Amino acid sequence: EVEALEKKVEALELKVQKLEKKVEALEHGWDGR
Amino acid sequence: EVEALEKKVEALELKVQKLEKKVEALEHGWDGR
Amino acid sequence: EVEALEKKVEALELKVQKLEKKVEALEHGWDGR
Repeated sequence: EVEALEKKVEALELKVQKLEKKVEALEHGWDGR
Repeated sequence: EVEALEKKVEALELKVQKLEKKVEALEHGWDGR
Repeated sequence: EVEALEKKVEALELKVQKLEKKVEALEHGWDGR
């Protein structure tokens, strides 16, 4: 279970960091977005 | 603790998937967004 | 490991809640966004 949680948490961390980047681009109008 | 973590992780997974959908719609201008 | 997971999960929860707020603002055009 723990090793399974660890793997899912790290997938979520990647996903969330990609979302933060995309959301900041939308919020700031980076590159016409 | 582990069962508690498992439950919170799965809530985060739902949330993140809904955020990805919304962000992709904003990024692609789906349906006028 | 468990205490480590707990800490990362709670960071993700903060992050996701901030993302939901920002995304809702973009989706609703709150405050010109």
